[PDB]
Amino acid sequence: AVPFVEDWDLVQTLGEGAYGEVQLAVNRVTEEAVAVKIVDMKRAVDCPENIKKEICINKMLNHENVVKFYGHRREGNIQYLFLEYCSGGELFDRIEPDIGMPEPDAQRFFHQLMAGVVYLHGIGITHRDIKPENLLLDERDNLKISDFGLATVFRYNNRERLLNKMCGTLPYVAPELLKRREFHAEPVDVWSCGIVLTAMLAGELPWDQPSDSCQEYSDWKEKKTYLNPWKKIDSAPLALLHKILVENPSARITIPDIKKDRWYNKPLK
Ligand SMILES: COc1cc(OC)c(NC(=O)Nc2cnc(C#N)cn2)cc1Cl
Repeated sequence: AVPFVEDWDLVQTLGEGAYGEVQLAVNRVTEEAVAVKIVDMKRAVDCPENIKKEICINKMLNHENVVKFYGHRREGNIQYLFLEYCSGGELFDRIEPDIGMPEPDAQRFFHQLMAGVVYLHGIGITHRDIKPENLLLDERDNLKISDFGLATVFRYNNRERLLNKMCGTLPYVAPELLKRREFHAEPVDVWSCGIVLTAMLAGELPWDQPSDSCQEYSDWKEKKTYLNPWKKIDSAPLALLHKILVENPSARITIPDIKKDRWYNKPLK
């Protein structure tokens, strides 16, 4: 057995939020870099469960558009997760405030986000918190869906399970999660992918939350795409946004038909 191979040094402190601390671990022998999430199962009614589900799902995921899972280590209260390293940073960190990015790049990113979500969904799992700070990028600039701390399975043994736990991020959360007691997991994830498309194409967020009480959300229902936040979006990708940001979750577009979308399949643009 090659000596010293199980010794990753925590070079940098990648993240530092509500979760715990994410360090950039580099192997002592190989130098393989990796991201290490240090989750803290404290007290007696918090992470002891918060992390088991995140770790249980990660042990299923296997798509090149999803952050690869290596392993984990339960040391007393400190739980270390071995996940993929994305030197690309956050997609979020590639959106020019109030501007966006070149329309071609959005399209690419949107394809890979669709890729992973199709995959995730395939294996009955919903992320529930799709947003630019969760869409990581690597060396070749490929999109990776990360952080499955709120992901849950919505299909098991071929039975869909409606949801009712309100979790995610206000601006990105779909409308039905704030107006309906129960809802289908998948359409909530497409809606968020849609909120990302607009962010990627306008460098700004449509509204604070998908509720009548919110100025812009209402004008979007008025179809006031004039000189308002969507005035920065081209009619092609705007036509698609009209289909995703549909309120009735049952009338929304579905990942399959998004692939059949014009802009989605228009070259370079
Ligand atoms: C400073 O830019 C960065 C910020 C990051 O977020 C913590 C990362 N993180 C990653 O490489 N990957 C990951 C993968 N999974 C999680 C979870 N849960 C967090 N970070 C990398 C860079 Cl390069």
